[PDB]
Amino acid sequence: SALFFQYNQAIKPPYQVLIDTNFINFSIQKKVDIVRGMMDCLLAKCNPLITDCVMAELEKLGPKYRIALKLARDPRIKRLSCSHKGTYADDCLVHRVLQHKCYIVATNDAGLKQRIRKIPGIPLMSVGGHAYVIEKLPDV
Amino acid sequence: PEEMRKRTTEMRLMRELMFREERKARRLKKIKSKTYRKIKKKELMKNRELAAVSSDEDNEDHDIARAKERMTLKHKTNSKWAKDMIKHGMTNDAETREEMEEMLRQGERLKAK
Amino acid sequence: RSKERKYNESNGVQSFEVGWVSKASANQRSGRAGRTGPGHCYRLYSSAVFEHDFEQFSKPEILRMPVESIVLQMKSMAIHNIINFPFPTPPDRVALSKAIQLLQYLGALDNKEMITEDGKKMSLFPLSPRFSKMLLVSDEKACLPYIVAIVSALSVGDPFINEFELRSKFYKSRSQFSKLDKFSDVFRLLSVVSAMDYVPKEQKEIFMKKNFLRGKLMEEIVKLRKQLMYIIKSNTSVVIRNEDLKSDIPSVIQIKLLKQMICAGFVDHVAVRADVLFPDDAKITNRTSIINIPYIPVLATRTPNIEDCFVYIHPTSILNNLGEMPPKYMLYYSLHLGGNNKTRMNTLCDIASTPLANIARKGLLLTYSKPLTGQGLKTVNLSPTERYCYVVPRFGSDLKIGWDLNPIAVHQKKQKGQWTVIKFITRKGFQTITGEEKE
RNA sequence: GUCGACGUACUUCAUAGGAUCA
RNA sequence: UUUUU
Ligand SMILES: [Zn+2]
Repeated sequence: SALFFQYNQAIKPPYQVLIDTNFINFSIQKKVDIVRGMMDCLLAKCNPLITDCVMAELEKLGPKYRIALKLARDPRIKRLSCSHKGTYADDCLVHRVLQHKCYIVATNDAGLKQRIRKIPGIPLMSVGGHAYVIEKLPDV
Repeated sequence: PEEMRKRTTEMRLMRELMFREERKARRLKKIKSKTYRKIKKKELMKNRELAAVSSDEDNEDHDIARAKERMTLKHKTNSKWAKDMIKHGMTNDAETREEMEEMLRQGERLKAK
Repeated sequence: RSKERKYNESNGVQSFEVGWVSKASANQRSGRAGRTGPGHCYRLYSSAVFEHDFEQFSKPEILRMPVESIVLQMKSMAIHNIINFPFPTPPDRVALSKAIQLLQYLGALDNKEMITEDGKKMSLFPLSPRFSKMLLVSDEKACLPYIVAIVSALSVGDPFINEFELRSKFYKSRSQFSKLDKFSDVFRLLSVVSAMDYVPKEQKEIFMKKNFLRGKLMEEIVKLRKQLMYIIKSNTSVVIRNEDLKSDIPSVIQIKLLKQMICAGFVDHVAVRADVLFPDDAKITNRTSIINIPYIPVLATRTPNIEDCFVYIHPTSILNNLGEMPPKYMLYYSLHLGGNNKTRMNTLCDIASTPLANIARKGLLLTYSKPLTGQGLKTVNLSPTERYCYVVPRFGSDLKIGWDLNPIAVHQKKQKGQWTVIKFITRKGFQTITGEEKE
């Protein structure tokens, strides 16, 4: 009901955006702030969301990625619970978007981007060049 | 005593031994031909595979390895070397294409679940 | 016409051929009439064929079948020079040579053709030299009852009825007796023989018919099991009851050991999948039937075309129904010439590489390469005379087909200038050793 | 002069790799 | 096909 052909008529500001594990790496690599970078790209308030699978995925990374773990635990970033055994974040992220059509997916993996692309009405955010880019979001 | 003489001989053999590996190790060090090093590497991977010297990776070990690969994406064509070869028509050649594909299949392995 | 078993010594292939009987044999058949009254013999061949094509006498028994048992017995007589033995018709030199070679591989004879202590020890049994060696090594971990049953079954012949000689019922009985192992014909035999032990005497006949089992052979297998257990108990220290033959299931550890004891007697009949040696010539696909997967026996005489040496799985083996790829190496009892001019091998059981090297170490069928070098593989040197290293064992005897086994960590000691392998080492044992010298 | 060298502008040849299925 | 301590 939220989808008009390929146009999602439910996703409206402020946006709820799921943070993928690799998104944080390139956000750090490009010196782009998570909260403001999304604000600049979309010109709207963004509510970043980190699920348990990505959060567990981050902790397994090791001491090298301590900064990303610290940023992931910033109080502004809300947490999303998981009711599934598997810890694979890509499978978790694909699952949630299918259930409810309100989430932006912020990621940089080519494989996960293709799977989300096949799902209709899912805006897909990525970090490239110097700042964030949003692909399938007409209100921009 | 004469046992001291036995000690010197045992040391002498050990010293003569260490030199032999040093001479052989020095000579193999200088040879850095791709074909020669490629043949040695292939034979080594067979021996380790055949003798199973390497321990089996636990599911948790594979997950950690997969996590780092997703975190970094180090084995795609966006790397400096891969991008340099691709953009300048050096990958049309067979040999440098094999190295690129070797890199890509290795990345795919770590992506497997 | 008579169906004779012809044994081709060159390739070890057994063939059954229908050919003309000898004149004496025909005369003997004609003699069956005339025992109770004047009689007639109607021959279905012309006198022209008889006078020309029929041999006067059939070839003596000695010149047609293996002589390894006889050589061992005569060597136990201290008849060292079998060639000068006054035979009625001396056996062929080639047959004698392979008999000596087979005995040497089994450890019966030393390199100078004298009887070893094992050779004397095998001659005390009523079995072929191969089957003795199986019983010889069975002492470990109470495996003796299983080896006796296996040995008796093979010594007497197969109590199984084949599909050609005869469907759901047949496979149902087969399913029950293959449960011990999915890669062994031998353990299928052991399953039946030991299963019979729990059958009460009254139901034994119903069991044999229900399972397509030849009645006569199993009864002799029972009888021959008692005689073996009698000779061993009597000569090891004797009344044996039917209770003595009752035995429980082998443990997983035992089953692996039985494969090793079985391989002890058939060290010379190990076959390797051809794709392992010559992947170009033997291209195996997932569509290829298991029955059509080529194998190469050890010590096979090399031909210009390697396909001439190929050996395929027999239709009767359980492996044809295995459903996955067959094991890397296989033990076979004998080779039969199929109707398609394809050699078929009667499998015994699968053997892994490292155990196979262990057993062949005591035989003349294993040689060691030079120490390996590289990451992980490093020749640890305790002293000028002893070291720890990885070597590649070569299996098989350069005119034959030998192949290299997986590398195995060994302990070597320098003896009279030559490095001699003392003992094998596990991967953990070598790794701890590499650590110890570092500390 | 179907001339040599250089400069300039273009054309062209070297791309498939793994898994499954028949 | 036979057959053996
Ligand atoms: Zn989840």
